[PDB]
Amino acid sequence: KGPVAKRDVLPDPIYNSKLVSRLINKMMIDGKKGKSQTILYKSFDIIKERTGNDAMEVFEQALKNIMPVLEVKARRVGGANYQVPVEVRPERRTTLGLRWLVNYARLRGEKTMEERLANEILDAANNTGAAVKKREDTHKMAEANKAFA
Amino acid sequence: IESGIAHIRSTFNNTIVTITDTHGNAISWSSAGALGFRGSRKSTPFAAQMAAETAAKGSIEHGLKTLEVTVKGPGSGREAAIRALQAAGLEVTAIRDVTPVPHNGCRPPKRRRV
RNA sequence: UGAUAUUGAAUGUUGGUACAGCUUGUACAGGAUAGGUAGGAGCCUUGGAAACCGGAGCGCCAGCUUCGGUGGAGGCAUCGG
RNA sequence: CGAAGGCGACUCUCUGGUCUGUAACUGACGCUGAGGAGCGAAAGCGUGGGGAGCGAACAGGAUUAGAUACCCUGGUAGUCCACGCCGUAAACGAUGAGUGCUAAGUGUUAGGGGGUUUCCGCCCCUUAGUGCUGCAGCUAACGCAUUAAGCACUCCGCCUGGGGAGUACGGUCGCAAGACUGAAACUCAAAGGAAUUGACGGGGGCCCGCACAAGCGGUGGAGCAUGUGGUUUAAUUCGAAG
RNA sequence: CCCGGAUAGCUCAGUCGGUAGAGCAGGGGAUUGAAAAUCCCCGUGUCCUUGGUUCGAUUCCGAGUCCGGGCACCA
Repeated sequence: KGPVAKRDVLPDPIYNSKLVSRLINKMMIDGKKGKSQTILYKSFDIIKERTGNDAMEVFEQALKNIMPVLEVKARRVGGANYQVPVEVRPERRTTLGLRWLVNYARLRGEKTMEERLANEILDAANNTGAAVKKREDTHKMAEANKAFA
Repeated sequence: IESGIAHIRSTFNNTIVTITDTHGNAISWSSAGALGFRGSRKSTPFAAQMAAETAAKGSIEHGLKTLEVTVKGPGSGREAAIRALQAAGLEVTAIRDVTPVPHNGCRPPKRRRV
């Protein structure tokens, strides 16, 4: 065994980033890039419009209200159900934020995910949001289980 | 007031910390169940980290600065009060490991698997 | 078992009043920390103000309160919000 | 250190044996020993004393399908003392007591003798228990090896396949509990001894696979296709069954 | 005659005028080769009703049920 990393593709046509294409690899139902890309670029045009800002500065500032600090791993001794505080790697802040974005985005419920994802980011930019408490409750799981390390 | 000593008892369950007078008169005390470590979390070094600070807050209420720490019992909190109470701005002067050592005493109870 | 006290002599002690002293009074808005009624545009300082420091204490922990020590002639009220 | 069971605070009183040093003495006075005698942890017994911990029985709370158990907080007798009795245990070195003899090496407890040295010390010789690794030989193998299970000898006990059984009966002994002496009818062809290769372990150590964790997507709901079940019929052809 | 209990589903607390608080339960979360017991999260409440003081006031008086502890009338 040992550590094994995987590869990733750099560019973006619009919002010329690296992490945005990782979100393009998210919500890829059944092997559809452009069908998710059609959802994506129509959303950020609203995000640029509905809030009069550049959508990049809206995007990662919303991520900072999603990117957690502590995971929780476990420990079974009998039936005690112990937990372990885990420092979140700078790898995992990029990854687990996307899961807590897109899962709660498609689960809210509006017309299209052009509208679900756009208002979700404003619910994390202005951090009053349903998926933001998913970050917060893990800290509540971390604050109780802090005593172990 | 100005001076006092600090008793700490760190058993296998509890980390009981009292701040008393030099000539044995109590001022403030707390432990893990005083904070709310309800289960068998009471023996963790994080518990004695939290419990020593709360008792030290009552010392700031009475303004005493000098301490004299006597550790009593086998556990894990004998390092934590050194880490806590020195960081609490209080003067830790002497550290004793006063466990009450019996010579022969009375006979202990049975081993747990007999 | 208690009152009476044959039965006083003190010492403390905690309640009660007879007394008095003497603290507390924002929901926000707000300059803020606005109980109400009456008088009311005034008071106050070398018989010490603005400001600084210390103490007691309170705080709906913001700040208020009072006292002491410095200081140097200044504050505060209606009005206004 | 005591013969064994056993005895660890301290001091005193009283008392047993042990080992060295020789040589003064005795002149074989010795060894072992059936019955007999006395000792013999812990439990238990009878009478009072004392009962802080601890703690069978029991009680309670959990645990669990059950918990008359392990855990849990209490908790009676007990343990403790004087005195009397029971006289058993893996009362073990699983090795009956004594006498001599048979390579070493090595510590360690108490001595003694010497070699330079007051020394401290080092070295060597030497009695006595005390442990370990070791030759010959003994051993069925593990092991045992100057502390023998080596080679010899004197004495005492014990065994003759396993279960039935340390039971029944008979007797002694005891305050009782039960101890000691101690069978038989019956029944199996074997029960055990060390050793080896294995397989297993809610035993350990290393280490691996989508095994697990970290993810994605489904099966179990819904219709429908299909496959065996069962059931159903004239027969629902037979086979495959973690 | 006095004193005791009127809230969240329930058991219960709780201010000197400005508001919803624990425990158990409900709902889910993770945890765990499963299981409770734990560990978090929101939940849901005209603080009994009616008037009054007042700027409105569980808050707090003006007006009353029903359960327990008693002194004591009862021809």
